[PDB]
Amino acid sequence: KKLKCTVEGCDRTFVWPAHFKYHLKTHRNDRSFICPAEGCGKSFYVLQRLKVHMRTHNGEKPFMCHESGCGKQFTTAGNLKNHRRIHTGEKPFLCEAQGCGRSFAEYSSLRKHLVVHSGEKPHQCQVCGKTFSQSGSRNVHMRKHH
DNA sequence: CACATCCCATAATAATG
DNA sequence: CATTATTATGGGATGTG
Ligand SMILES: [Zn+2]
Ligand SMILES: [Zn+2]
Ligand SMILES: [Zn+2]
Ligand SMILES: [Zn+2]
Ligand SMILES: [Zn+2]
Repeated sequence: KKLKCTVEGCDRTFVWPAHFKYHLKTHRNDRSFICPAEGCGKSFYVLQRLKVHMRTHNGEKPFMCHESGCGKQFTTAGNLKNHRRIHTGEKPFLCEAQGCGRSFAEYSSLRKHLVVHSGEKPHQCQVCGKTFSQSGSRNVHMRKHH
């Protein structure tokens, strides 16, 4: 009755043998799929990730928005699915805070919103020490330094 | 500068051939 | 063994107030 990870602090259990094999590779950092483009040298855990990474070198964007007048092209279906919400107005990711009730178009936009309630500032400036809500805010303060 | 917002890319999960 | 699909994740870039 195996398929429980046995590394020291993990205590996780799996269902599919391939997902189990993936998990073990992350513990070992076993990245056997290497990008052959000159000067890149990045590596990945599975062949699928290398194939998607290649689109950063050959410019393929196979997923197109069919909104009239838009025709924008994206490297993953998931990104196109997010983009389409600017034409549909769908905001399916809802803030479950007590009195907020705000919705968002992207899952990650909700993540960046939850720090407004928690009040945390996870992004730090390595020079001065100021603390920022988002990384982009930290970077425009870095452009003020240099 | 704090945000929401739209764009970009990889990690992890899940299931199938 | 292998491939495919979708979600989860999070940084980059920007325009408003
Ligand atoms: Zn583990
Ligand atoms: Zn590469
Ligand atoms: Zn569009
Ligand atoms: Zn909220
Ligand atoms: Zn600073």
